[PDB]
Amino acid sequence: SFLKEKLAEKIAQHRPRTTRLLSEFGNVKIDEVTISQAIGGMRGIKSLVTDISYLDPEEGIRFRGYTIPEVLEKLPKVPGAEMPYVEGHFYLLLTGDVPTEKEVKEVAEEFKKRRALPEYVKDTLKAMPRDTHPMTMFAAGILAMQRESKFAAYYNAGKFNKNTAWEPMFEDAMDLMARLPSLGAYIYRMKYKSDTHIPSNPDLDLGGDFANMMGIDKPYDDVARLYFILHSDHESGNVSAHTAHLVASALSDAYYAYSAAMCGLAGPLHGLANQEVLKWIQETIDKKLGGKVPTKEELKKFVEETLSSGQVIPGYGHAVLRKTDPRYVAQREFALKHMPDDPIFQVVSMLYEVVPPILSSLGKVKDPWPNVDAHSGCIQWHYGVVEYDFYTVLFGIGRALGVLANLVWDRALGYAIERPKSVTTDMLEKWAGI
Amino acid sequence: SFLKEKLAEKIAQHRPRTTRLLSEFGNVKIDEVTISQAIGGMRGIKSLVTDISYLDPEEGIRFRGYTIPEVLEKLPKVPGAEMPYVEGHFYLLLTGDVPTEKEVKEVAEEFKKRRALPEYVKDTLKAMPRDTHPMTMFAAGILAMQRESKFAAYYNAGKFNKNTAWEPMFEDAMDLMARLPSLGAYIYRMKYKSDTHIPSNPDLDLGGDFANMMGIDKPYDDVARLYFILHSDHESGNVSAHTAHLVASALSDAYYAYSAAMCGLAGPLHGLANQEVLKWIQETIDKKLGGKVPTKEELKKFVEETLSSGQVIPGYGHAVLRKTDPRYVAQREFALKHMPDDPIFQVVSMLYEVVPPILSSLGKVKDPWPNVDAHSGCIQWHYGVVEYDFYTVLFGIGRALGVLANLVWDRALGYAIERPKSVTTDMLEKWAGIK
Amino acid sequence: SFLKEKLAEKIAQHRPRTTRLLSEFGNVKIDEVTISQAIGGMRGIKSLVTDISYLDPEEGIRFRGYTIPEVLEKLPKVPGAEMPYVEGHFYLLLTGDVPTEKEVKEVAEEFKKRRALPEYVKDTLKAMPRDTHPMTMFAAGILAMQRESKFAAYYNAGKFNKNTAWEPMFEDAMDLMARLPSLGAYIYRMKYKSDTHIPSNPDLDLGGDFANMMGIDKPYDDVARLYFILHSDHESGNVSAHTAHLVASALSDAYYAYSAAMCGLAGPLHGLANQEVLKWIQETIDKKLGGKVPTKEELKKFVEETLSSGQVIPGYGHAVLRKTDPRYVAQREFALKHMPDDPIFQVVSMLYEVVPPILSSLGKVKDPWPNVDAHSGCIQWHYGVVEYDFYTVLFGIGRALGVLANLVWDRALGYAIERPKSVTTDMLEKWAGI
Amino acid sequence: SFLKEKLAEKIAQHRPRTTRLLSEFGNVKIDEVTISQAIGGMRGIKSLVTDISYLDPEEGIRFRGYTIPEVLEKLPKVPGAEMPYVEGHFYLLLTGDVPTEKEVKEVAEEFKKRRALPEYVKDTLKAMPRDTHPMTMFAAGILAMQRESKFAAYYNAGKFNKNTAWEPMFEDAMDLMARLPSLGAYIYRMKYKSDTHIPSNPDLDLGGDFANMMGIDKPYDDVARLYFILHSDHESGNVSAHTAHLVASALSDAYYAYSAAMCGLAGPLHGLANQEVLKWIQETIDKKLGGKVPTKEELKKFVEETLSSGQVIPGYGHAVLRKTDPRYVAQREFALKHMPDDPIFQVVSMLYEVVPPILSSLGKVKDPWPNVDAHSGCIQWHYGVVEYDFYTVLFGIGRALGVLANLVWDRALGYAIERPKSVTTDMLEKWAGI
Repeated sequence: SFLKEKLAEKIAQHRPRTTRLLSEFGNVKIDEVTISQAIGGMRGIKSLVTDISYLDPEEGIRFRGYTIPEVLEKLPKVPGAEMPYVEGHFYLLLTGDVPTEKEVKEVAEEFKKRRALPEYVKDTLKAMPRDTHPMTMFAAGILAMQRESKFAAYYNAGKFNKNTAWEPMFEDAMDLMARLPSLGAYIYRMKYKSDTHIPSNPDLDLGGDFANMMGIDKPYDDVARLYFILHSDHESGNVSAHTAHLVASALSDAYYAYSAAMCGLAGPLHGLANQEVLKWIQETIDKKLGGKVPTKEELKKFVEETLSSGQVIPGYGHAVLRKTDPRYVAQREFALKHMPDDPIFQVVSMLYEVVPPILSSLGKVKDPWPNVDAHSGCIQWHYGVVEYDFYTVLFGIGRALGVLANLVWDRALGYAIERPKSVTTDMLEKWAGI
Repeated sequence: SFLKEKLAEKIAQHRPRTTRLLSEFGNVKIDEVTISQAIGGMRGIKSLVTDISYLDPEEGIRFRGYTIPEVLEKLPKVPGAEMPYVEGHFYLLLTGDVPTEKEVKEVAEEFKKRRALPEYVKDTLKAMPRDTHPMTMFAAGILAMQRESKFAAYYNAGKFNKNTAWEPMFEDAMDLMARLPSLGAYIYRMKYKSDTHIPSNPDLDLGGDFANMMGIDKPYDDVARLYFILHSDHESGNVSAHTAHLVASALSDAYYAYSAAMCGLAGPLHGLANQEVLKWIQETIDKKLGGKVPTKEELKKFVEETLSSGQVIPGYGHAVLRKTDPRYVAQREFALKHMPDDPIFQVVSMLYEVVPPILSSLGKVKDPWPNVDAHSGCIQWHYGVVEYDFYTVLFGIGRALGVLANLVWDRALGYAIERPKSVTTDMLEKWAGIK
Repeated sequence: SFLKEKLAEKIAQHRPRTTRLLSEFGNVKIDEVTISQAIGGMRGIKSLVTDISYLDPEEGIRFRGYTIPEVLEKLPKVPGAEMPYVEGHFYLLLTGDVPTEKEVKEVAEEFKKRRALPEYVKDTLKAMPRDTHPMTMFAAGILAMQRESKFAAYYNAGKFNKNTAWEPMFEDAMDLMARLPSLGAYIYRMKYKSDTHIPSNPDLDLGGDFANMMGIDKPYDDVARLYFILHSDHESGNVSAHTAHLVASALSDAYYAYSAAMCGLAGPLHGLANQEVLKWIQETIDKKLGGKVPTKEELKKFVEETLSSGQVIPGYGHAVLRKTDPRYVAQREFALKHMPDDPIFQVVSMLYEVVPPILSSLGKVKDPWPNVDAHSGCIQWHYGVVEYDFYTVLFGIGRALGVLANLVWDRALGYAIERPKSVTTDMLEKWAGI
Repeated sequence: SFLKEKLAEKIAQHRPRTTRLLSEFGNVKIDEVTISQAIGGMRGIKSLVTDISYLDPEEGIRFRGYTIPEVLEKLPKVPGAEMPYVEGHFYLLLTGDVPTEKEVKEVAEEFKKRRALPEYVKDTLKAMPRDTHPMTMFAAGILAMQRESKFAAYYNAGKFNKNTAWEPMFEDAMDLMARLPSLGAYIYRMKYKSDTHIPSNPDLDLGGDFANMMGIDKPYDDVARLYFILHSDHESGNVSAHTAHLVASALSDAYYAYSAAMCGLAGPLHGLANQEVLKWIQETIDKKLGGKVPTKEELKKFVEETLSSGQVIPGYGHAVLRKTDPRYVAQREFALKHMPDDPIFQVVSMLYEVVPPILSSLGKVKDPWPNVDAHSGCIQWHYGVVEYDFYTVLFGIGRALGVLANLVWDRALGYAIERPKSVTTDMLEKWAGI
């Protein structure tokens, strides 16, 4: 395919740069580790390499060098719609190049051929109790499809070649990515919409087909296209991306790797913020603000009182972000265009003005600003995706774009098994001088 | 005494030390990071803290301060058997104390009441195609039981408290550990023994009951006790244990964390060496040494041929170990005792002598010495576990002892979400000074 | 001593006989084929070889040289029961030796460890519609278990060897024979006893444990033991035994072979005469005799009127037998002892007196005597096995004793693929002169 | 225009022929039986009658009087395609007439109506472990559908009439024939193509719809159409057809009968040679000829070394053919047209030149010529059917065309239960004079 040939070019161009870094510059120091960081989840340690995306603490995320506004402007749109083909974003993440219309359409045609869900995935999901969390189902679905792994067949057949290993990884990535929105939709329908299902429409693009199978009309197609691209990657040190990278580093295939990643993304400190903001807003409109959009003043003192209590404002702060999330800003522009009179949005917006001043002064949070999780839910809710637990599956679908692109490159560049060294508490006391 | 009270005691003693390290000695440097290490999978970077086990490059694994000989010496033994209660090593990894007889039997009895598998686990495994890899089934079994997570229930009901979060994690760790041998045995029977199942026997310890459910006579009960204890932990930095830790650090429960771990352990660079060594040894006895135990001399030269011909000796070398793996030694001791005449073992025994000198002379492999995987298979094979892919599942059962003990402690000490920083190739080049 | 080594010795003795017959007397003629016989199902043609049993037209079946009375006399009995260990008859068919008590106890021990039904067999039976006929369920259960075939794995792994092939076959025969009663019982329970199952008792013999699992008290254990022994074999030329031989002659394993055999045994001209007889007797009692035992003379006229109005007496006549079936006589001895006052048995008994005189007089029926099917039903009904369709499944369980012994020997003696030649009607018309 | 009415005409004018042979010429001798034949699987004994096809040792197979060039030439062709309607071939096997366009279309309409696979067949095949061999699955699928048997229901309801019985048998044959390619395809998808399914195209003929559901592009539709016709029958004496005839003879319905047939076709001595040839060629190319299309002389000496070493050349003998299989020749013509330069075909093509002279030179094999199995594999492989075990299922689909047409005729002519006589080894020894 044109995509695969383009990728093989980029790989041949990139490889000598990595080889040279190891050959001539291997011993150059880039960071230190303190006791604090060792106890505190490797916080800040520059110890991972990816070219898929880079998370500036100030400017936010860039995808292959591009800002979010650049991505959304440059990528070919789906004919009729506001937003890019998600396929074209995948193209970008894999190659580094913005695809032409022709190039995106090629990827779109190939996703259509790979989109069908194995019947045994449905069988497995029906055998798991219907009351299982949808992220458990989503991770199980991915894992069961490890049976189809081309990377795994290639290894087990003794065909492993370090120059070539990326190739079956790419095929697995294409297979898995094409299917993840059908898996997610199947889980949504089976749990929440009376277990009635809408057939994949073989003429729609990934995002459009996802909206179709979920059973949500236009413009949910664009909501999803936007959503998937914005969640696509946040460099490789976040828990889900890292988990995939780690597991993949042992030459586990992408089904094992992305299943594992979703076990991490299900974690309350990673995947749950979207819905916890939405809930706290809703619960705030209910109890505090008399059931309507308040005034800037009334809101002002609600936040001030919340903070002095000892309580926190959800969807604000981040472990790496220090300014306004540009993923937040794009969600905001979609809302402003499409649901300006939604009560929940209005509260979201006014939180935008009020909450930052009040805690850059308090100065207690390091990132006194909104992450994307402050804006995602109100848009989902608006279109009737009310099933909070499910929001993380949407994240799961989105994040596969970057993560699976990352696993192809990990393999392209022959990155080694990730295996840091442990130390004991006693050893830490030794170094500290106790 | 009661395991959970004993653990609370240890948690209350341990917590001040961690606090003091962060409060007064935060910024003490313990290591550096180079370009080579960022590219090379964090190799050698000291950036993980666990007290369960510690891997010494020269001396090997120590569990809670103890070497393997000490562990096998001090842990109370199953009446009528060679090896310790697997339950007593769990007690050790959790508490730091060698259990008395009272204490181990309390764990043994508590596991007995937590052994039975949810029936939907069997339903789920049957719905997965039967030609699914055993490790895929093993990870899925674990994952489906996240429906039962007490930690998840605790969190989702709003009860998360930093001081007490370890308690539901403990309950899940006890629930899961108790079941993993039955889940593995289910998978072994369903795939490889015509799908007939031998019920759990509640008068048997974990390891005895494992051999029972697998359908294998004595001394496979001890083979299993020893294997699981040997494979129980290898500090936190190995891929499987690290994956559990990473995932749970986002406050994902143990079912999510341990399923993710087995996704990593299924990897060829992590979980396959046992069966690759064995296949190699069998393929060598056949097509290279005339279906026979060779002479020390012929093997000496066969090895030299293989290396120079551009290949590797499997089950030799390690990322962290730099001398003989004492897990290998404990396996060798078992084999010398119980199968001295087994032809495969003889080659394994002979390789022990021949290979380290040759590898060392070449000065290529930093660990010219064997790891456990060099030894585990001839033992499994001997007793009739011929199903190579299932060896990794034996590994998964064992490795849960330390990983789950570690997750309890991660939550006890409130260890933060693991979130290192990525950098790009362009950034490395900048720092390399080549603009 | 141990069965397999005894079988091995027997095989070593029999081989040179076979080898000599072929090297030296290959061209000796032993029969002809006529147009009548080509059209009429190879009737009477001497074209099969087996030593397990031999059907004598006048004297009936002999098992390994023994009559039925001799078999039931010499075979060791189950301690405290009337009838032999079914395991002991198996030993006899495999080896040609009456086993000692010690030798039968070794086969019984081995059957206890081979008895368990694979869980997927009952998954498959539940997926099949519950309204499926029990012989379809029976053949399917056997066929599913060909996944476990040691002979098939032996072949597939490239280990086929003229000399040793019988060894995997023996292993498969032991595995299958051990399970067949259990498969039968499961079908009985799942279809006709409300789908509640009674577990195997591991201290019971094949026969006793079959009755246990079926849910039927003593003496149905001896009913079974005797039933299975009487149905164990009828030379190799009957449809079911011949089907298994034919199929296995292509080196298909015993599961394929015995499943196909049950496809033949299900046929109305092979497997149904038991139930057809019983239904006929029960209709006869109710309508034609006012629900009451007739007199010898009342029945003699009923028989005559039935015959002379273009109907047959079911359970009399055979394709090969020409005298009273000794298997019928054995059922009768059991019924006389255990249920003499049974009305249905009283009609069966009188029919034995009255019918043969009348059939021989008319001189139309070449075997004016009963076969076993005239008698089996009234015993089964007496003990509450009323589910007519199931009776064939009992036949299947028993016939496997001789058929699986026969397959073991077929491969021991390297019997070639069975492949006769076909002709057309045109060619018969040419043979005949037109 | 109705097949059933035409078949009733053909049965009415055939029945007196059969009657007369029995009435007047029953005693004419057509063959002998020797010790060697009785021991050696009825080898060569003329003991079976069928009119569907006849295997001349020198001409090879004729279908209803016609040669393969004649069938392929005269049967109406599917529009747009190269090959005849498979449905047209079934019409020929049933009636003996080559169908008009109107006639074949009628049959194509009837299969379109009867083609749908029962959902419980899928249920059953899912509950059977996915690692079961596809032929075990194929045989189970057929077996499970005896639930639907018209013939069985007609018998069970007491309607059996020896003049009329061919009629529900025909209905079962049409039903089952229409469905077998959908069963095969389902098995192929669920085992080998990730358990995703391509729906039946109701506008396609049998062969075209098979290729559709398999997921293989034109021209595999013609490959299949040709494959199925070529494999359609090989008279009644081959193991699979014989097994079906035998079981059916006991008035077992076609589902029981064709299930049992596929148990025999699964056998290594009957169903595997396609696989076994193709593998041997592949292995030879790799191991023995350094991975290249060899010269005529390189291969000749390879054959000579293989043959003198006592190892055999697969796909070049037969128990009945004594000359080149015309089935082989039609495969060769197709490949000549459609895949000239295929390396595996090149080797097949050169083998056809080289092997026969060498083979007759030593004069040990009775048939020093190819059978169809020497050619089928390179064609399936060319088109991406690489799953060797599945090739026998293709065989099973094909062979049903002849076997089921035969079972209809068996019942039309009221052919009797097949039940030859067994003898013992002792009895062979007496006759020999030992």
